[PDB]
Amino acid sequence: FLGFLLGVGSAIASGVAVCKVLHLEGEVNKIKSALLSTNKAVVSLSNGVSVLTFKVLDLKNYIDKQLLPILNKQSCSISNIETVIEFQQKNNRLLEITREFSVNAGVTTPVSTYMLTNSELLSLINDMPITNDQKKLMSNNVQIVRQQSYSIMCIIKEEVLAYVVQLPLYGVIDTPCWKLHTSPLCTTNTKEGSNICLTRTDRGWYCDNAGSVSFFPQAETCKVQSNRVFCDTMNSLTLPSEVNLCNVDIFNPKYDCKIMTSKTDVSSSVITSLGAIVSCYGKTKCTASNKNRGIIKTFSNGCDYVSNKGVDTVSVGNTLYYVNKQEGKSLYVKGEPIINFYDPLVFPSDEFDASISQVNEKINQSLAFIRKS
Amino acid sequence: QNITEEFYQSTCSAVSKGYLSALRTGWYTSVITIELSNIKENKCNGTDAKVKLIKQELDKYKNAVTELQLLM
Amino acid sequence: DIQMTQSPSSLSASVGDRVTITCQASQDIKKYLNWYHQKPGKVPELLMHDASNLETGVPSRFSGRGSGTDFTLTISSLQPEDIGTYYCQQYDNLPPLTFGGGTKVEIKRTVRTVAAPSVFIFPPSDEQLKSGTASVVCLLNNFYPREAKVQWKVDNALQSGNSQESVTEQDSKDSTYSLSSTLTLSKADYEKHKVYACEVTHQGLSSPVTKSFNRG
Amino acid sequence: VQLVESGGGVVQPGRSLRLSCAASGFSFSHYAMHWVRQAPGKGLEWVAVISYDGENTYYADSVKGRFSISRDNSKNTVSLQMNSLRPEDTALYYCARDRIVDDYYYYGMDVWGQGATVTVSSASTKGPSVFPLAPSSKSTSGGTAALGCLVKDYFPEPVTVSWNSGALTSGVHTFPAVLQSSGLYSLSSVVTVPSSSLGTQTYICNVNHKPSNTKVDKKVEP
Repeated sequence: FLGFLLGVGSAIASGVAVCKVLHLEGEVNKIKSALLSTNKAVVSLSNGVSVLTFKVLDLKNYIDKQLLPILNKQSCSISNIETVIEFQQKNNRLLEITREFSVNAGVTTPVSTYMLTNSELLSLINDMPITNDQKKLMSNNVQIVRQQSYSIMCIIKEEVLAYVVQLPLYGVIDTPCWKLHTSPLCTTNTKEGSNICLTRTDRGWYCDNAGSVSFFPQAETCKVQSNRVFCDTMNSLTLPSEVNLCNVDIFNPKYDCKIMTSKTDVSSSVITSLGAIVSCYGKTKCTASNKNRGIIKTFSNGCDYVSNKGVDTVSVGNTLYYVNKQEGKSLYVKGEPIINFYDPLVFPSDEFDASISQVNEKINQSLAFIRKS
Repeated sequence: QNITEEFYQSTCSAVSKGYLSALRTGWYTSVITIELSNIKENKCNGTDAKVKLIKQELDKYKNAVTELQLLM
Repeated sequence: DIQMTQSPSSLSASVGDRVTITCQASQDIKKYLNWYHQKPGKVPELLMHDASNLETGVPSRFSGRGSGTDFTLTISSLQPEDIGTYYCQQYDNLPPLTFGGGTKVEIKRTVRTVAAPSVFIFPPSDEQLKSGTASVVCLLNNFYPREAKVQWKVDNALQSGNSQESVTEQDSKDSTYSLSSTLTLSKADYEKHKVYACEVTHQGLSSPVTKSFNRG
Repeated sequence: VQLVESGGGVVQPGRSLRLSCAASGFSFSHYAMHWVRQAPGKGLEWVAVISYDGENTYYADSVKGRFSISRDNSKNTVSLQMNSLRPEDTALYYCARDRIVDDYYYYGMDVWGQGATVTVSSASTKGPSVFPLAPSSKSTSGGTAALGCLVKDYFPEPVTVSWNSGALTSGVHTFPAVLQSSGLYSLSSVVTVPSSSLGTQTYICNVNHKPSNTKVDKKVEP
């Protein structure tokens, strides 16, 4: 819910910069001369930055030394038809690259096999100026690399087509991460109104980074392979470590945990990594079921939780939820719901982006106003 | 060990620990090239079927090159 | 805890007969019941689950039916390798996973026209006598009816309460039986007599045949 | 697919004994494991079960408080510690696999081990003494004479008796054991052979008692 606090930045600024440096008079001939010998070479660009350069497809060689010599020599009628298919190969790639650039306005999100093959991508990763740990990580997760990289069509001139493949740089690796799931926490009185609801808004991913915590509010922009969380530092805030205290105690004086207040008595289900949170309010049907034995639990009104062990389905009203069957150990920290600490008549019925201290200050203000009489 | 998860009924929220980080701290650009040919676009007899097919393929290739040129 | 009862405790049927055994539960176990088949001297194998779902590899002659509290297991054509014991087991909520009493299934006996027993007698060995015990063995071999009387006579005096009989099962080839009656005495009691005999009465014998030996 | 069990033997009443069962051929870390016992000649009795993660253990009422089940997925083993044993606990114990994988509700057993025999009787373990039941010298010239072995005073069951290491099988009758007044077991194994074969072919019976590691070869002569 904290996506508006993030700063905005240009994602393809580096690739576009390399392109603008690639338009200089004599830079395409530089790259072509460098790749005249082999299919890959390090080239110092006119801006000073040294980039790796790949020749992934050679059509001038094939066209000018294998197809046109046999075609327009004498008796232009050709004797073998395997040349037609051999030319349909090695040319589909150019057509598909052209079409991908046409439909994606010249810069394509995840980098396809047509843009860059797995052998070429691994060869590019292995020859990068990074530590061996990042090389191993990138080589094992080539799919996440493709998802997190761009390909900007750069220039086409001097018989050469150029595009910049802008790959991620996984500088921070192997630090502990944790996901935070939240759900509305309301009172369970039978009255139609006067039912106050409180929720935590700091949901999303958190990772240790240089003594601080990189927090990602839009958890949708974070991929998970096995237990590794690939995130983008640009879609993130940077917070002190004390924010983690919000889990051991939400009233601690060090960090102020952002919350949200409302009066909407809505039953919901939030599926976590290993289990499910169920906020069952009103006359709604809340059910936990196993695939082979049917319904095994009926939820009482309030905020409850079940583990993914033995539970395969969570039903809330008409919504059906399949729980993640990932293995692990779950823990239930018993405690009294915080919502039982406030007065329903003095509680701020609506505040989108607030915190514990802010709500407490408004409560202090209203109580000081009331006490004067 | 492995992935663990704690559910706090106090604040109605769950935390899932045990994951590892791989953060995009930066970028690495790399120029990738495809060498093209300026084939002389004519002069053969369109009497054969194989030659007509090769000529159509050449039309496809040059139209691709032209489309790429129009991306500026 | 739910109690499970199987009916019948045992049955004897010919090869190819339709065999139906029943299982009953103390409460509603609607379809959480398995059928196992333990061959003689083998491990229990799961025949079927969910009271009707045959397990993969099980011959199609087995058919499970029933629900609620009552279930039946049926063999359309009883086979040689279908003998043994059959167990129904409930798997309801939170196991005390109780089994049933089981059902024994055996093929009927062979006709085997009457054959008289070969009777042998073995005196106690010298090595056994050196340790202070004497064991005389009377052996009846390859006879059929199953009934036979073996009595011990020491110095023409009938013995009682110091002999043990052990009988084999019906042979798969000649459908006959074998019996061994062992008489065990102390060395002093064994040396306190002269002649030892076992008397066999049996249908295939004209007269009760007595086999005897003198010590020495 | 295989479950090999070990730890069986004879244990005096009131003492303890631990059974182990190792698994191979399947992803052991995801199957619930059952212990199921069977008294000699009687039906099957459910003993215990442990879930795939090892945090859910269930015991039968007749063994509650005495037995304890544990598992080790790094070595694919299930252990059943039975202390304060009564004589009614004498039985053959199987470890079995739960049909359904990765659940907290247990359904049934599809893969059964071979079993481990557990005898509680206060009597000790004694290997057998083998005495020769020699052929009579009265045997007719024909003549179909008979000989054998007497395997006496052994505990517990069972003993296995072969003849000529298996070379002689026809006409061999190994009787079921009888419980002597001494509390020990005894059986006989007899063979009928042509009388013209005595004094020409060596007759030796091989008695094997695994509970006492006893291997006896007894030569039978007239």
